[PDB]
Amino acid sequence: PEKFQHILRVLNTNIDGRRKIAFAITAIKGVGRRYAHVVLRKADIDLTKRAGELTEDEVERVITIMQNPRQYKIPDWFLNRQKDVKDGKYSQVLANGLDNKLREDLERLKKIRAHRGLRHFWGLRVRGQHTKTTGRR
Amino acid sequence: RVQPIKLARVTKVLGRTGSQGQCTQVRVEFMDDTSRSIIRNVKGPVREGDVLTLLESEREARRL
Amino acid sequence: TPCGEGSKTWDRFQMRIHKRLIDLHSPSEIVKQITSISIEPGVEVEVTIADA
Amino acid sequence: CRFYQHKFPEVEDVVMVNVRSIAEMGAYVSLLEYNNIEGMILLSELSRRRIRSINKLIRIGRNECVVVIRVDKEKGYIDLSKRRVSPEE
Amino acid sequence: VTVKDVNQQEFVRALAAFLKKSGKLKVPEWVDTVKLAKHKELAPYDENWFYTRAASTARHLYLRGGAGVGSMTKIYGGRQRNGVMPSHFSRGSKSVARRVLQALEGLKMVEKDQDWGRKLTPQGQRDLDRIAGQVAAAKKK
Amino acid sequence: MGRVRTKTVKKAARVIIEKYYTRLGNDFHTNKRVCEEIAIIPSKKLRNKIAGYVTHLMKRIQR
Amino acid sequence: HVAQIYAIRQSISKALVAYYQKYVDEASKKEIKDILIQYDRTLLVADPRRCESKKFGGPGARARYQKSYR
Amino acid sequence: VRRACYGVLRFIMESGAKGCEVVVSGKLRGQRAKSMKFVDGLMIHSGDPVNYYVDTA
Amino acid sequence: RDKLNNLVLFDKATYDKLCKEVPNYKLITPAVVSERLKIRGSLARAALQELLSKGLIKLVSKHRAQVIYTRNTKG
Amino acid sequence: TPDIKLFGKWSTDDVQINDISLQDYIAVKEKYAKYLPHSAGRYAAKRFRKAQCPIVERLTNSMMMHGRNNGKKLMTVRIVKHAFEIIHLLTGENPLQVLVNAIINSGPREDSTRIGRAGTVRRQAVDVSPLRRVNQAIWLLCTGAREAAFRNIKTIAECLADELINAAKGSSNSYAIKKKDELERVAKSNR
RNA sequence: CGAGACUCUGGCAUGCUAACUAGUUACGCGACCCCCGAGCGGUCGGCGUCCCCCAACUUCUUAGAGGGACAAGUGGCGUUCAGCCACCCGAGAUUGAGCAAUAACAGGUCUGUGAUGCCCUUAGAUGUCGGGGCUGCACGCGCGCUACACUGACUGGCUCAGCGUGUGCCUACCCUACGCCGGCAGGCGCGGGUAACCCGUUGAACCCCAUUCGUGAUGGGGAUCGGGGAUUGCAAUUAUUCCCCAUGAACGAGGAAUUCCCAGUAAGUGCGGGUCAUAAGCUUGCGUUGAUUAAGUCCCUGCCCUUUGUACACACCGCCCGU
Repeated sequence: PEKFQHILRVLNTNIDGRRKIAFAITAIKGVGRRYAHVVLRKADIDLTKRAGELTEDEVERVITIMQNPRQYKIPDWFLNRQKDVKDGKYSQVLANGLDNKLREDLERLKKIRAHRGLRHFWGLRVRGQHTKTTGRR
Repeated sequence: RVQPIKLARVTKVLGRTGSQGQCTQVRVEFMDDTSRSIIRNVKGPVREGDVLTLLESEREARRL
Repeated sequence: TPCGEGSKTWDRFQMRIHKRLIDLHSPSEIVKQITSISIEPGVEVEVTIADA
Repeated sequence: CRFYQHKFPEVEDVVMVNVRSIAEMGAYVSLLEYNNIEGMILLSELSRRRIRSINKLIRIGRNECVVVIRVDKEKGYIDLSKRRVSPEE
Repeated sequence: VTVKDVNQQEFVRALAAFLKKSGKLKVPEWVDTVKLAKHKELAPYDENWFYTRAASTARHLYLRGGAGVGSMTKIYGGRQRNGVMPSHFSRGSKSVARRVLQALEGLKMVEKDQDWGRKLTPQGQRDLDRIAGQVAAAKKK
Repeated sequence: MGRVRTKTVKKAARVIIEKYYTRLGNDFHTNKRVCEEIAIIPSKKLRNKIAGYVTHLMKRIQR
Repeated sequence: HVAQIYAIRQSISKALVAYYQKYVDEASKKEIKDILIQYDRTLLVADPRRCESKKFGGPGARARYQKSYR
Repeated sequence: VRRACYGVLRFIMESGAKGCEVVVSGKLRGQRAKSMKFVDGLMIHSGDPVNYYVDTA
Repeated sequence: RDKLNNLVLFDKATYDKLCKEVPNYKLITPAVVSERLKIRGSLARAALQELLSKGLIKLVSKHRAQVIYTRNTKG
Repeated sequence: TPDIKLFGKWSTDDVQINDISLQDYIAVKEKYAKYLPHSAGRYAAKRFRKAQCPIVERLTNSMMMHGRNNGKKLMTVRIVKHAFEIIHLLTGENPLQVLVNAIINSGPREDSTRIGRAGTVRRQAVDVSPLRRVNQAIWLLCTGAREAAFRNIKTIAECLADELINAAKGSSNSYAIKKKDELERVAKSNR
């Protein structure tokens, strides 16, 4: 019966009680359920609680660990982009900046005219799998 | 219009009628009266000696 | 069915191979000798030097 | 709520029912004459003729003039007919 | 007694706590970010479970004539979600199970013996029985 | 309902009853063995149906 | 798990009776047989029911694939 | 066709047979198919004893 | 179908309401408490776990899926 | 134990059948008392067999319906045992007595069977067998409990308990009662 | 003649004969020995390994010969017959396959067939290698699969199986206990086993349990897409496949319509085998958890009985008329 602590920001979304902390965070892009769960474990925060619980302190501690993942022993395999294509590292991409890179890669392979690029642009299915009577109604 | 509820007990399962064969004729001893004994059709499976709760003897239930 | 139209009809054949062994203990040759003779067709019989 | 002082209709009261959805026996309609109280139409009596038609481009949001047969103030069920209608046009 | 006579759920919990008291479990440099098994759709709640697993493994080995990684992996294993295909059995993480076997061996709860893999140590036999007694008084369910 | 006797059973039964009247009993078990002695019947189910009907016949016959 | 429960119950009651039938006395075993058999649970007579064979042209034993018709 | 069938059928029956049947199938007389059955004796198709009792080629 | 949500913040007023409504209950489960208040269902549950260290509620089930509490001994 | 065979934490004693027409398909102690319901898992072996099965066992069986929940008796036994406890807190009493009352009040008397009459929609008023009245009642009540639980916080145990109590003495918040009143009303009418 | 009968499988044989590629019992039981409990303790009971016999057995396990079901016993009913109903014993006159006549069909197949007629082509191939497509999607259909959640999503934990199968093979090759490393995919070292010896005491999934979540498209759901790691192959581009993370769709119960189902059955649930260098959302069996319901009838439908009518006979999807 503790209100009191409420209204937390992770990146560009308002995070309040609704679900357990981990799930609450995943409003933003680049943070799945598994990502937010493992960040909280690293940051020594009980993740069973609500996001209308916990103060501003805990939030900042989460933000620092997510955006410096290697330097807090979140390994390279766990990352959304490994080695990347723009950047020679290994970067966790979050929020609006994921949308940027997705656009980049699709444009990139239209220039280079690679099969992935062309198919996606034309609206054909990028994977070689059937689209015979599927990929519509 | 209205009559009192009559308990009547299955004396003899007469056989089965119905177009699909899913209506069973029954003769029920009127229980209150041994003089009356009247034929009413039961929808369910009937085992002799079980008791119906007749709400009418109006609108006689009969072969079809 | 060759050429599959119609209905799904499946055929299942079995073949039931039967095995048995018998361990005799007694001396060397006269075992395998007296046993393996007097039979020729259609039932395999193997006499094995195995077991000490 | 409703404009009327009484909370329920009576026997052979002409009402207007909003057909919300068709399901099983007929339709669990809402009497709009008296608040939004639940009632039902068909199974036995409602139809006056059969011609094997009852809609084509008659979609939804529509409404039937009906008359009250049986009303259960306590139980909240109102058995309704449209077959009864003649001066209730 | 065998360990089976006493409450199984209470046994593993009591033994797991006894392991914590010992002060070592030779813990991995993983289990803080892990996938774990592929039967999991969410990363582990805590890093506590390693003790519980160790207790469980010790109990399982006590039953058998000796066993290694394979036995633990099937028990912890369950149904694996294959996406939009049928769910089917699999065996998950082998690094953790191997690590648990090594760690228990280090404490001398279990040791290598005949019939392959680790079988119980008399040191472990004594430990398991002491917590078995505590459990035996507590309930039977 | 099902498994009403066939002609093959009844014919054999008539045969046996006429020519072995004094030997035959009224008990299934003993008659079943008597049918082994006085005939060659290539199945036990068939022999049982024969034996069976022959007891039923003997019971009627001895009235 | 359930299969085993039913089996064990049958074997334990049968066990007791079996022991008393050859060694102790008939009246004890008979008393046990009376008490059980009345409400009944088939603990001294075998259950016939074992799996029925699957036959082709269906996904189940008696279940059969959907047909399609114009 | 009939002469050939009758001679072989009669000879096989004469050797000792409970019965026998000879079938000639295929086309004759251009573009229509025909079958003929030339049967004598007893023949079964019933259950498992058919496999045992009758030899076919 | 349906759309229904409850407050997912642990609140002041609803805890107080709970303990001072206590003669109403004789059956208490998470779901009941949740419906009768606006407390979550999860935080229904948890409020009960707190409440049980008054001992205005007594455990009579302890099942994994959901728990059943009594109010006092029997009411 | 052999003196009286109780339920697994409730009594089979003081269970009264409040109707004289529904007898011999309502039982719980007229031979058929059990700590744990289970006969042999067949009930379709004979037409005789249904009489053997008491109302309690029939209620557990009817519950497991809708594909995922099919063929899970162990889950249902746990849910049902919990449900009895929920009934006991809510009304005191014996939960089995509440169950029996609920069946009697939910069971219809007259219903209707189809009869031809010009091709117009008319039906013949008929009474139905007490076996049918019990079978239909148990169906209605299980379906009611499941229906509520589906998109609501309350579990099957709680909704089943609520469904029985409302039917036991009328409240008009029980599905089974509402359906029965429709069936009997329609029966009276007709041709 | 078909079907019945018959055969094969499933169930009833603490009777019969056997078992060291199988186990069980039963001591004496001692040791690893824990005291968990009793006993002061020796000792007794105990999941497993180990002690093993000139032990005993076939109960579980195996497969051979044997018996048991015939409506037998009894009671009602019926031409007192054929048969029917109940009752006992109990596998009950309640299992599932295998089995096909007379005759039809322009059913399918020349691409299973060095079976085959005629025709085409044939050194310029329609006889072989290099490359691509079958995998392209504004849309219609079918069998499925995954779903719509709380008998569930989630995190620990408990725990019981069966049918079958394997390398050392006549054009290509295994299952893996066990050691180590890696979240994982996977990598790497051994040893046994053509096998009830070894994989595999097949300790599988459902199930059971203490939580978390709280009915909210929510974490139900895993669509689509992006980045990366590996495995298979000489070759994966048009993801062969597998894994790791992120991106996190419709769908919250399905209209017109329509399939299948009576008991270990429907439904839930895993497993083994086949295809195979790699590749299962497939199919064939198998065990597990396991209902509600007719318990009947000919209404619709289909098929099969007499009678009757027919301008029908390539047989009503026929015929058959006038403008």
